[PDB]
Amino acid sequence: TDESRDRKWLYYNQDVQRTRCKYVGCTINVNSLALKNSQAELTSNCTRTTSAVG
Amino acid sequence: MTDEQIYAFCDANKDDIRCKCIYPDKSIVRIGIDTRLPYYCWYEPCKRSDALLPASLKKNITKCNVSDCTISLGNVSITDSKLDVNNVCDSKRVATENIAVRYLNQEIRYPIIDIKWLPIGLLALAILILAF
Amino acid sequence: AETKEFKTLYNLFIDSYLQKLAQHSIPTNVTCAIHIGEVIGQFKNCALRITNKCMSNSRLSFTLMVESFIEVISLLPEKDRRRIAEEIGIDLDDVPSAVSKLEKNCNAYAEVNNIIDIQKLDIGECSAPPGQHMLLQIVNTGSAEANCGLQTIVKSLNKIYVPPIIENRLPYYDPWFLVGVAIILVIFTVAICS
Amino acid sequence: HNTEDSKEMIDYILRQQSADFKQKYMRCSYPTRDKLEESLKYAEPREC
Amino acid sequence: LSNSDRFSTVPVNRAKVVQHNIKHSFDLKLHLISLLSLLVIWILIVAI
Amino acid sequence: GGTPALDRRVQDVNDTISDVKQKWRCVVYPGNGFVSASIFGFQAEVGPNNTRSIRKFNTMQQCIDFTFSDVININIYNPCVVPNINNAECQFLKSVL
Repeated sequence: TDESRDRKWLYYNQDVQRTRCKYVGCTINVNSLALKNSQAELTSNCTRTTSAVG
Repeated sequence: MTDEQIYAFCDANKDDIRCKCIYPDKSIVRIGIDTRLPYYCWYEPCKRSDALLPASLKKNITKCNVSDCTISLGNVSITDSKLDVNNVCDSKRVATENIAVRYLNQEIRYPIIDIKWLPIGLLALAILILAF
Repeated sequence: AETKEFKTLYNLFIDSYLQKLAQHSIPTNVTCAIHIGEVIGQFKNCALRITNKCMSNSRLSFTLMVESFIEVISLLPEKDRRRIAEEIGIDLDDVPSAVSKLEKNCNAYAEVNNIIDIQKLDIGECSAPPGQHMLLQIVNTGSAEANCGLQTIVKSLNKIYVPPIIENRLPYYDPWFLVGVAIILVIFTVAICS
Repeated sequence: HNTEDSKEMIDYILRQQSADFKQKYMRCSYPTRDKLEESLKYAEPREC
Repeated sequence: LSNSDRFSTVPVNRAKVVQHNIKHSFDLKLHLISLLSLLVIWILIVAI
Repeated sequence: GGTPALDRRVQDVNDTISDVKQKWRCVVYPGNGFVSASIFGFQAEVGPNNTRSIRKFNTMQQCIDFTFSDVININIYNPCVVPNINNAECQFLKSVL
């Protein structure tokens, strides 16, 4: 159930059930990332865990 | 071990601390229900490392106090900079300006000229015969 | 290049506010999002930090924001801290657990949801001491009114004057003229001696 | 089809089956008492 | 936990990491270079 | 520079808990000495017929010892849930929390 994925690869029952589901998650989406001598870091630690980071 | 074996073992020994939140007292379950906090998210035997849990308990603990926050960037183009998308939604604090140093196992290149220079260099020495 | 963050008043305020939000973090059922159409960065050492917090309790959000702001201006001179305080709309003599003028002004964003939508963003010049970078933050929170307070306080702290690092290095272009003049003048002195 | 009549017909067909069919293919629609207790212990639907 | 293996339970002596990264690294020999340049200048100006 | 060195091999309960009400907090009980408390109730002990009875500590030292040792609080007594009496014990637990 991804927007990038083409819907010809799912049955119609899967296609109609694709938009009505709930995603309680924590996501990062970047459409484009051109790095020129850069150091990108896309971390998402999101569920409540130990505060201290090793 | 399989879920059925887990159930059989824990029914054989219902007082074992290893299996105490798979089959907790109704008191704990209803305290958790009446607090709007499911018991498996805070009850200590569930948090125990050696505690044995079935598939259902695991896949319900995996949704314990999970937030719903998303970041949707577009066309990002950075030069000579740093990008730090954190999207952090919990008590954990990201370590800002924490320089992560690794072991640079650098391999030192040596000043070895390509030994194809060896004949030509000899020719250089040879031209001393022009000065004799 | 792994460089340290150049600490600056608004950066300290934002980080203290974020730490206070994290240490009072509470689960919520509201969806908080950041949507930036374009991000353009073309200047060196222009660090960008997109932190997505969101606390549904906006009253506690302003409480922690005012507490962090007070702790920040605890090092400024008395006249400057006070004048900046009336410029923002926060009074030191009032307890942080009280509704201030800034909160009243920013309540006009209660109806809108806690989403940060930027059509296009570009990072300007970031002059930093060598070994450090100027870091810019885009912080979301669980209410657009807490966001209102956040950007207004950030702008007020940006209004101060911090001396800039001036670059004295000349622009570099391939100097064949110098070696050419050297060769020509070597020929000249050879002719002069001869 | 996702209409009311289609859903009623689906339920009718699936409930007019024999015991063997319900035991082999429809164990999810007829959970045991233990699974009912486990679902009562939880908050999400049993099918999750 | 998609980056759980990159963090170490034991404390990390990052100062020792930097000391080792400097110990085992290329050494620009500015002392030798400067001495050789001074010798070259003295030989080309005074000796010759 | 950077963050201080961390030893994850030693476990801290306060690291995991992000809500102050969930953390166990020994408090003064006017009824009998001191007793542990939290949003889930008071730490209890096994009764003769698998009943729930709250432990009583004569001094803060015993509460500090028992609450924060390596033992696990299997038994939890909540006056607002288990008996559903909603007596002065429930109000006391609400005021403490």
